[PDB]
Amino acid sequence: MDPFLVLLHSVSSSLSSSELTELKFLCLGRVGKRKLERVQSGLDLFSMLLEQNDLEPGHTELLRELLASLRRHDLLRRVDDFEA
Amino acid sequence: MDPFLVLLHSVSSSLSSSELTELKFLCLGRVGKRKLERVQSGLDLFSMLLEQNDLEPGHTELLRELLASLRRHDLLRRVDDFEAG
Amino acid sequence: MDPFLVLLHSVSSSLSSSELTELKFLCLGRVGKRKLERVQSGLDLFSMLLEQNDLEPGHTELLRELLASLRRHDLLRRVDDFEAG
Amino acid sequence: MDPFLVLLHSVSSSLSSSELTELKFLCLGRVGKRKLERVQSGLDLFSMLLEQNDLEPGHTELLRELLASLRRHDLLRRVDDFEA
Amino acid sequence: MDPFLVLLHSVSSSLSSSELTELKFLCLGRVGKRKLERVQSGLDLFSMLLEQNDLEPGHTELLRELLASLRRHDLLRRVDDFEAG
Amino acid sequence: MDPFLVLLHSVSSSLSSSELTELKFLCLGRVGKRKLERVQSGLDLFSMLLEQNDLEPGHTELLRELLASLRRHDLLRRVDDFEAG
Amino acid sequence: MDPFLVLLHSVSSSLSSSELTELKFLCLGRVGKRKLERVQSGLDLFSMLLEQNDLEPGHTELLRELLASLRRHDLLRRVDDFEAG
Amino acid sequence: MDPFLVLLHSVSSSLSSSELTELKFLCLGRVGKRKLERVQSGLDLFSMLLEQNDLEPGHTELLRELLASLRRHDLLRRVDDFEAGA
Amino acid sequence: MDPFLVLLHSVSSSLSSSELTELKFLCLGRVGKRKLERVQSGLDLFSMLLEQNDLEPGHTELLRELLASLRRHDLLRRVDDFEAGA
Amino acid sequence: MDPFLVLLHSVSSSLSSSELTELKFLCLGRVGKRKLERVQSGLDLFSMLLEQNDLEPGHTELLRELLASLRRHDLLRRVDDFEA
Amino acid sequence: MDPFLVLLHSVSSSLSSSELTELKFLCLGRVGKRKLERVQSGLDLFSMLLEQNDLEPGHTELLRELLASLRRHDLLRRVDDFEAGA
Amino acid sequence: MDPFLVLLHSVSSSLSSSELTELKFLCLGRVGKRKLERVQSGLDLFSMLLEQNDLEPGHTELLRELLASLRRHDLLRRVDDFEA
Amino acid sequence: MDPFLVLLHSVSSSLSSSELTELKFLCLGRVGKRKLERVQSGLDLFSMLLEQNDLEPGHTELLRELLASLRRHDLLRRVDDFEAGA
Amino acid sequence: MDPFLVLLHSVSSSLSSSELTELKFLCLGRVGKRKLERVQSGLDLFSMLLEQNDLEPGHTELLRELLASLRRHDLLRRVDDFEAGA
Amino acid sequence: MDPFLVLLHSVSSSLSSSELTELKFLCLGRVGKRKLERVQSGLDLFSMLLEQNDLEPGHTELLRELLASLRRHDLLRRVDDFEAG
Amino acid sequence: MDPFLVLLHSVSSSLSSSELTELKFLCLGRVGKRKLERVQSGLDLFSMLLEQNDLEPGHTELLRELLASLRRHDLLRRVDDFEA
Amino acid sequence: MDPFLVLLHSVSSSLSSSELTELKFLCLGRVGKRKLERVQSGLDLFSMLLEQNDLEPGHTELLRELLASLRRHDLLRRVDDFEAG
Amino acid sequence: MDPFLVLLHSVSSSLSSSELTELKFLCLGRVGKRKLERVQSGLDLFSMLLEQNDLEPGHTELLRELLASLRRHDLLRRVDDFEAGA
Amino acid sequence: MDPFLVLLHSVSSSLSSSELTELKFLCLGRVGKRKLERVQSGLDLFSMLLEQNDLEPGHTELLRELLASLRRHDLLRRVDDFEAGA
Amino acid sequence: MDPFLVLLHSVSSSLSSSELTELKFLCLGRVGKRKLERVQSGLDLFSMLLEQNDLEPGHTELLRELLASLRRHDLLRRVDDFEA
Amino acid sequence: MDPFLVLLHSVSSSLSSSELTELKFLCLGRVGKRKLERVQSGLDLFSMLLEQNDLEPGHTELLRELLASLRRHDLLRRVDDFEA
Amino acid sequence: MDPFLVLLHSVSSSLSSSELTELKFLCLGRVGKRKLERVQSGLDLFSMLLEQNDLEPGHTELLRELLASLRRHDLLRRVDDFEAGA
Amino acid sequence: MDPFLVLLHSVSSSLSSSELTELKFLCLGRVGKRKLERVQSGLDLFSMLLEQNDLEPGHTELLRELLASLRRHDLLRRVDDFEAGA
Amino acid sequence: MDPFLVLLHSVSSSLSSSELTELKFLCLGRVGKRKLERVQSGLDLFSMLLEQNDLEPGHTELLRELLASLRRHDLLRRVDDFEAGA
Repeated sequence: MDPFLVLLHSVSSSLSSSELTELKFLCLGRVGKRKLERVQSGLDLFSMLLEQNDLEPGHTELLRELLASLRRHDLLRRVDDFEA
Repeated sequence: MDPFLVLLHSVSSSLSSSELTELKFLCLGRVGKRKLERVQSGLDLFSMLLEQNDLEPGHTELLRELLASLRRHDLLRRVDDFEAG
Repeated sequence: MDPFLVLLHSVSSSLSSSELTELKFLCLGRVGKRKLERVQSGLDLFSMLLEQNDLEPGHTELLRELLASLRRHDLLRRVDDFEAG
Repeated sequence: MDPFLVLLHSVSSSLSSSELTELKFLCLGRVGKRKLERVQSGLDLFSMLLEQNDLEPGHTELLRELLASLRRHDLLRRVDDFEA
Repeated sequence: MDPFLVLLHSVSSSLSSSELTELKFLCLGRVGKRKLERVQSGLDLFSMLLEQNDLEPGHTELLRELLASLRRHDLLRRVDDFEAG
Repeated sequence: MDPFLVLLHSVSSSLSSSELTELKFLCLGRVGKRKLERVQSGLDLFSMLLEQNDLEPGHTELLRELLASLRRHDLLRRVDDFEAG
Repeated sequence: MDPFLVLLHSVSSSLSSSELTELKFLCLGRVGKRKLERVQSGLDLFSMLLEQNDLEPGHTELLRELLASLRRHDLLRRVDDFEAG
Repeated sequence: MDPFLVLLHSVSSSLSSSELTELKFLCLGRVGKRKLERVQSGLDLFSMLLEQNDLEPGHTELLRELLASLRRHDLLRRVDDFEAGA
Repeated sequence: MDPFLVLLHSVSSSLSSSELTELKFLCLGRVGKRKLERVQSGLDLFSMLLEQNDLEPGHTELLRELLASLRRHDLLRRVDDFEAGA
Repeated sequence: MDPFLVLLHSVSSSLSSSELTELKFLCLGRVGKRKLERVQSGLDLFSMLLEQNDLEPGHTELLRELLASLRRHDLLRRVDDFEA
Repeated sequence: MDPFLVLLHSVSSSLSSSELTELKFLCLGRVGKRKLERVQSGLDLFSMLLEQNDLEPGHTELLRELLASLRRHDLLRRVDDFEAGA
Repeated sequence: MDPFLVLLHSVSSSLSSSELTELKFLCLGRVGKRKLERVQSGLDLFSMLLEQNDLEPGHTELLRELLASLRRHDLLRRVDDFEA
Repeated sequence: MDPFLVLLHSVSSSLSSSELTELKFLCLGRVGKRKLERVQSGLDLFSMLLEQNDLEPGHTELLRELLASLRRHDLLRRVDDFEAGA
Repeated sequence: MDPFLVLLHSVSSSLSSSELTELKFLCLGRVGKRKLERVQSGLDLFSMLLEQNDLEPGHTELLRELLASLRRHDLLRRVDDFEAGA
Repeated sequence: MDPFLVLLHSVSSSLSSSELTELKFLCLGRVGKRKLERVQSGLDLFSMLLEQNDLEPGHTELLRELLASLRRHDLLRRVDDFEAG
Repeated sequence: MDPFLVLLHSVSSSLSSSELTELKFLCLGRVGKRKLERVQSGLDLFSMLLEQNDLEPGHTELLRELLASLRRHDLLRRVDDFEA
Repeated sequence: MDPFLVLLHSVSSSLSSSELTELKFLCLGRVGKRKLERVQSGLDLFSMLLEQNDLEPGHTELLRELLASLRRHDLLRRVDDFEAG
Repeated sequence: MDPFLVLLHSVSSSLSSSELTELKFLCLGRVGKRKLERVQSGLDLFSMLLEQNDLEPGHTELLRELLASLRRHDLLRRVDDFEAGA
Repeated sequence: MDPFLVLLHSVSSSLSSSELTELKFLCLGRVGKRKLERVQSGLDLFSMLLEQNDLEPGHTELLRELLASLRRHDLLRRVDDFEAGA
Repeated sequence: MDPFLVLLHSVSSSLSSSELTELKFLCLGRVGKRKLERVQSGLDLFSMLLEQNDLEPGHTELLRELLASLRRHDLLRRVDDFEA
Repeated sequence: MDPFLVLLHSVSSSLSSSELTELKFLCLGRVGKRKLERVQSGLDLFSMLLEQNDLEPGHTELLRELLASLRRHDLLRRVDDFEA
Repeated sequence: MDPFLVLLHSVSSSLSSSELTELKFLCLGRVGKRKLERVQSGLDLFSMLLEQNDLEPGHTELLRELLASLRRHDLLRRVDDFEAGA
Repeated sequence: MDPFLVLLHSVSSSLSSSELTELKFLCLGRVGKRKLERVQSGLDLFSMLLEQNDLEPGHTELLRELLASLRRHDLLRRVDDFEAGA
Repeated sequence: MDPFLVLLHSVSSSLSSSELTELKFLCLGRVGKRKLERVQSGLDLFSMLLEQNDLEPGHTELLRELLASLRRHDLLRRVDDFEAGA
């Protein structure tokens, strides 16, 4: 399997609904309003960002900034362990 | 390619379901019930209005009226930017 | 652009869910149960009443009676303003 | 053009699918089961009833009864306007 | 117009979805499983029962039993009104 | 005209596609595959059965068995009315 | 030219293929199987019936029976108009 | 009139093209190819069978076998009715 | 002008080729094969039957039987009209 | 070159097989069966009608009736132009 | 030149083979078989009728009956013009 | 190239199947059932109307009525451009 | 009348042109080309066979072989009936 | 009528769409993809299984295995009742 | 009107959501997860149990055990009354 | 080798049966029925026309009229090339 | 009658159009294209194979191979029944 | 071989049925109905237009107009390539 | 009579029109064009070949080559049976 | 025997009836109608041309022109082989 | 019937919708987007993976990885029992 | 195997139904209404655009504009890789 | 037997009706219209081309061009094998 | 019979309609539009490719490319087994 897809699945498995709403608000300017209605979990948002080339195996600045804004410093360690 | 179609696509891609329902209610007297049953997004309604000669690159009064009735003042800026150029 | 539809939309935009339930109860003897099951907002009820010729641009008694029963006196002023002009 | 055909087309243009199903149920005793399977809009039903001499430019009682059973009075107003 | 079909249409117009599911459950031994999958309203079930010679203008006992099981005593009054006249 | 042909035409005019498919399956052991490929309505199947002497005015048992297997008790009444008179 | 041939041509010009197949089935006892294979329109069948003395200007009962069996009550009016006037 | 020729004419007047093709195939070992090329109806085949002494007013077994093979049980009744006239 | 020849001409002018072939088949026992080869219309067959005394202006049973076999009931009316007129 | 023959050729050149069959049915009481079996185009039927004095340069009523029965109103204009 | 012979030549020049056969059949009772076997054109039949005193310049009923039987109404106009001119 | 045929081809190229069904219904009194069974596109209907002298370069009222009944106001502009 | 000549006439009266052609081909090694050119019916061939003593009221083997080759089994019955009659 | 076909029709009239899809998946190794594309009810699959000699009046193991895999123990009773009668 | 289906309908009409969830948990080992996902009332579960030959008119042991596990002793009286008669 | 006979042979070598039938119909008033029965190709008709002094090396109007009536414009060019 | 021709007729009477197309494809290297164009049923193909001496009353390997490739075993049973006797 | 016929064959080998029907509609004023009934591919229409001198090796305006009406801009390039070489 | 003629008659009795056309094409370089116009069946072609000394009761190679070209392997067995019988 | 007569026999032995009719038409201006009525094969025509000194063993131009008109280029090779 | 198809059916009949969505996400780089839209149950995904030669009776590593990623350790026991 | 067709197939294999609907709306002015009704995947639209000379191996501006409008920036990388590789 | 005639027969045995129609179209300038009506197979066209000296055993360029235009590359190999064998 | 035809039949028996449409698109530049319009199964496409000499028992590269493009790796195993076992 692709180590990146496993990392994204593990990250999305550890979020609640309120953090999903905060992420949807923070991603307001990049994704259209019609598409944001269909987002019910983190996997859909990650798929859209992957399709728009906002997230790549090697370009993880946007994900790091979003996690820092959510004040979740335990998932950043997982991201860093994957990168290293 | 035809800038009017691009503008209509951009306007349509920024609506939710409730606003589409309000638009369908507001356009009740111009489109028949059987045709209105088949509308699932804004593109279909815009296509019907284009066919009936209600929307033209020079006649945008109906679109402005509908958008002002929906209280969406950010799309009116896009329409004004298109017409200005 | 029909102003009666605009007035109905504006009136429907100011109701909550409990008032909608009260209106559905009050209109129990005019609309069937299966049709009432599909009503989620005021626009659907107004569409049904328009179809049954219970609500007309010249006969607005039923709407006034419903609003008076709901103790909503700020919407009767809008109805009066519409029928004055 | 014949005004009667225009009136029938205008009436048929304002029906949904559920009302068509109700009309097909109500016309169960006059049309056979093989023919009713080919009806997709009101035009086919009106053509069959025209062929069987149930609808005529002078006799419109069956249409009025069906429209009264569907509780559509705005269409009955159209029929009254045509007759006058 | 056949009055029996009018009565059946009027009865079917006053049911909800859960009562339809209960009626489908109660008719498990008379209709096959493949045919019950296509029933979306009461008209289809009534048509099937009419074809299988379970419902007749002179034989209305099964309909009365089903209505009594659903605890709808207002529709039984309509059935009695039809039969008496 | 022949009453038997009128009866067969009346019976064939009341079937649908799925019932025709079921009849074609049930008549697998009497008609060949190449001949069954040409059957589009009930008239063709009845003509073939008439040719093979499986269906006569004095012998209507196979038709009764097929109709009973389709659970159509409103056509057996027609067959009984024809035979009684 | 002969008012009868014009009437027959007018009647035949208003039939589709399914009605032709129904007529061919109903006329199974009067015309042979080899001759019925050559029939593609109503004119051929009418010519055969004219030759066999089944259809005459003074005897039109079989035509009325066939048209009644097809439930085409508008062509019966044409036949009446021809006979009356 | 020969009650046999009338019967043969009546039988031939009730066949289509596919049944004629099937009969021509079944009669492949008795008639030559050049003669079978000229057959367009049942009469043209019955004439050859009469000439070759395969079909007689008292020997009708081949006709019954062919009709049974075609599964036409309503014509065997006509043949039986003719035979009952003796 | 013999009313019989006019009647025979009128009857012969209303037949197609398939009816002629059927008539040729039905007369297989009265006319030879070599003479039947030369028949192209109904006039030749009527001439041969007249020569062999099968058809006379007073005896017309064979013609009616053939016409009934062909199921042409509109020519039997012409024959009846001729018979009743004389 | 006779004007009438050219007109008949022009009229015959604009018909299909179904119209030929309808004309053969409509001309059933005037021509015998044996002769009608030989007709494959309009020229043969026109020749047979010419021989029987049904069609002449001064009497064109039968042709007009046939064309009116076939609902071909564009050839009646040609006939009228020839007559004028 | 004899006008009657010119008229007969004009009439005979406008016939086909089937019409000649029909005329020969209709003239069966007047001319013998052996003499009818030699006829290949209308001129021979007209010559035989002239010899038997059946066609005369003024006794022209048989020709009219034959032409009416053949349904040739355009040659009757030629005959009428000949009679009216003289 | 006759401009009228080009105009008719352009008009027919912009219709769908449901509009074709409505057009067939609206012409019930002018064309017989047997001929209407063989119509699959607008070209056949236009050919029949051309033959019956209902549609000619100087008379285009029936086409305007049909297009107005179908509520297609973008093809009436094409018709007007042709006429001018 | 000679019964043998009557039998030969009856047999020749039931043949067609193609069968005559096949008979001429089969009799190629007994008659010359110039004589075979003159044969138009079966009587001419029978006469030439008679003159050469190939056909005798007691020796009918060649005729039987020809008829068996043509697959005409209904004329062999006629020949057998004639032989048993004597 | 044949009891086996009646039993198969009765069994087929008691299945929904999900069960049909599961049966189509379970019969993947015996029927080709193009043929499985055309199956819309149970009769279409039973016909193919009958043609391939996987289902016979007495070889009912595959049907029982499929019904056991679908966990339908009310139809196995019908199968047992059918088998016990014979 | 099968007395058993009526009994099951009456029993199902007297349950709430928590009891339905408890029954779904207790029936974990006999029904698959994908099918238990679709259960919304007692009728759906009873249909599956009837299909798998676990519940029969002569064998009501599993139903009695499930009812006893919920401490619903009033419904056991209904079951006993049905069994007695 | 008279050029006129060669030209007539070349023209006759390019006609089918239907065109021959049309020519026979158009030449109905100039040649008798008994003579027209014998025509099987264009050479016979051309010989019959030559015998009656209707077709000459100087007077070819009838040939041009017939060819124009058949709508064959590639043979009129051959005639023009011969004449010039 | 020849037991072999009857067997071939019985085999040919139980094939559809698709199987005929597959047989024509499989017999591509034995029969020419112009002759394969004229084949409309199985009888023509069997006649051609009989003429080319590929099918004989004692040599039936090609027929068995073709039937095996079509996956029709009920017809191989018929061939076995013929050969066993 | 003639380049023009090869070009026409190549153009005709790239059309469907609907395009052929559209061409038949667009060519209503140049070819009669009886002739247009016989057209089943583009080769027949090209043959008729060649006979009427509407299509020539030096005059190709009608073909370009038809191809522009059908909106086929890939075949116009083939026509231009043919014309450039000559 | 002569076995070779019987064999040739039997072989020619099993051909059709298309096979005769193919044989005429294949024998193009041996028989002149004026003589091939008169051939209507195989007997005429066989007679011509017999006259030209291409076919003899001991030299049958050309016939075998023709039959092998037509792919008629059932007639080669008849030829082999004739050759082995003598 | 004379080689010229053998060559003429060989040439005549390869012509059908239609080619004979075409040759008779082409030789219309040299032989009378009554003499042409009696020709049934090429030998008669060649003998008639021989009597008139139109065909000689040193002057074969007419034969070459006739054969080239019939488009028989395989017989011209035989003629050339005889001449060489 | 194949012990492998029975095992796959048993595994598929024990999954819910959210697990199916997660499995669809994890197979993003092996199946195209157009084909993943038609997947409504596990049987379709298993059929696609069988056709692409990703699942065989001897190669069960991908299924084990997916099941371990879903944290379903009760189905891995079924897989092990099948293999043993 | 024409790399351009492979690229178009790969691009079409990565779209869904909604994106196809938006593409159909954006290509509203270049394809007629009758033709757009027959489009069920990207291959049909690509075929029409290839015929109308809007897509060529050297001209890919329209495809890039459509992909940019759909906001699919991963397929533009495939297009750029194809262009750079060739 | 002449190898060239056998080769032409083999080539003609593998063509269908549409290819024959295309071949007739491609030879519009070499054969007249009256002669092309009588062509029903490839043998007639080959015979005409042989007569006009367009097709010789040593000159086979036109046949190669026609077969290349039909895009039938499985027959060009047969032609090459014939040429290499000689 | 031929092992190659059996292999092609087996490969064609395991395709659906969408894969057939994709194959038709991928084979756009090798077959004409009018010919591609007549393809309803894989057998027709394989027959056309066999005629054009694109597919041979010794050359199977195009088939492998097409199958790899459809991402069907279970049929490539069958192709490899055929090539290795022979």
